[PDB]
Amino acid sequence: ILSTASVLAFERKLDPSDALMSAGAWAQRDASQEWPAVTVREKSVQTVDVANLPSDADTLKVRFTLRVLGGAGTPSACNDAAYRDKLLQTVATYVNDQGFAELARRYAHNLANARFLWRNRVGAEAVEVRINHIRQGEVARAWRFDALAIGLRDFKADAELDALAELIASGLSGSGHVLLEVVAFARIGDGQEVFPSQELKSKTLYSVRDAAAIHSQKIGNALRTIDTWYPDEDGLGPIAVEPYGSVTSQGKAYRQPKQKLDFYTLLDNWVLRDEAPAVEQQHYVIANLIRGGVFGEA
Amino acid sequence: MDHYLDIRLRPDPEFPPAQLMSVLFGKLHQALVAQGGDRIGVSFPDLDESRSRLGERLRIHASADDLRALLARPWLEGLRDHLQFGEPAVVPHPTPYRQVSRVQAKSNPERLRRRLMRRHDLSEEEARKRIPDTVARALDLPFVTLRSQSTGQHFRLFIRHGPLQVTAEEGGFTCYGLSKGGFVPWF
Repeated sequence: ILSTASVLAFERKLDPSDALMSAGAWAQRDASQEWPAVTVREKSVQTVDVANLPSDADTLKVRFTLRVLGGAGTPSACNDAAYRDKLLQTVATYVNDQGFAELARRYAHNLANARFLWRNRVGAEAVEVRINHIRQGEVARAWRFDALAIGLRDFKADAELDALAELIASGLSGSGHVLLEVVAFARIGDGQEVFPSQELKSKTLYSVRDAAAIHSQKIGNALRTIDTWYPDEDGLGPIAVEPYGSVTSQGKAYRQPKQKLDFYTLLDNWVLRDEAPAVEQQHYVIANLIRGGVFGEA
Repeated sequence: MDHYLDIRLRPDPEFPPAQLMSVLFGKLHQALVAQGGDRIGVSFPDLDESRSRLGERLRIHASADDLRALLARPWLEGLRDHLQFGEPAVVPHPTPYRQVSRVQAKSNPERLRRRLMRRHDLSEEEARKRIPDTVARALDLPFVTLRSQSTGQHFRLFIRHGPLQVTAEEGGFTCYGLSKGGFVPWF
């Protein structure tokens, strides 16, 4: 009958690191290896935590590394072996029909525009993102973009962006070890406010060692803003890939299960009863398998 | 000022509209201190007085050269993905005219106490005797939140759309675009 399995556990592919934020000055961005860190200090208003650039610094250096694993369809825990073979053949059929070429282009775009700079981008006058593919420890291929030219809404083809998409495609296919180093510089202002991640004295800011930072799941959520295939109204752009793809800040739940456009009914239709959806919806469910999680009933 | 330009916040999965409105208002303010003068007026067309919400629209009131200058100047850098625009065009008529003014409230008794101590050489207890805690007034008005660059504070800037009037009068505007005498068409 091929019922769905009870437990499925998909490991996180596209593993990012914690985005350490340091500061410095513009027009010396190639000297950015010994820049001082942006510390989190307390300021009494109550007691809040706030973090600013120093009074002689006008740009923010957010740095993190991103490791792309590959083997997107293979679950790491499952009961029904027949479901495992059917899911493996389904993802194999998908990647054989078309490799990770649209998904890697959208991930390369979300790396290209500095959407991982969450609030530090919206008041910036100039953002530049440097991506270094690191193999064997030194460099393999260096990139350099203008993140403000590549807008957050559109996906536009390019020469170097398709090269980056080919690298991430080679990673996700299981055909080559890829480790990136993602550094971003953003002209915010002299001594302006930066916005690290917010720790649960009502307000506390995240810091790994006396230096502010963004959570890894925040960067992972910013990298997953590729979903343009939901029922689109109100002129909203791409959202983060999620089963019942929802926006908490908007309070709205697109891809509701009343319609047949959520992750779970689409996956049950694609695997069990062999009803293949369109190319964008199977793009979406493979993006959900790349995001990872626990899927399956009790 | 017979020309206008509407700016509407695009919906964003990352941000609430109030945050985007506040950073837009700060960048408009920085653009006006970069520009100079008192000829730039602002408004909020989708206002909600009952729920104290600014809405999702902002509208600038100026001459057409100011609109075409401010539509390409780098104060809109980094927000063109957050914002959708109209075209610099002439306002409709007939329209009532109202003022958009910054209202301030004596919201902290202790700061006015320290001012009275600075200006009358009293102690803390004489300042607490002369100024009680009932003095603190809270406004039931919508507001933007703004980061000062001269001093380092973050303060709520409370706005008031004035009474509708059948005619407009002369005057200037502050560097926030708010009325220190000027009037705007309300449509």
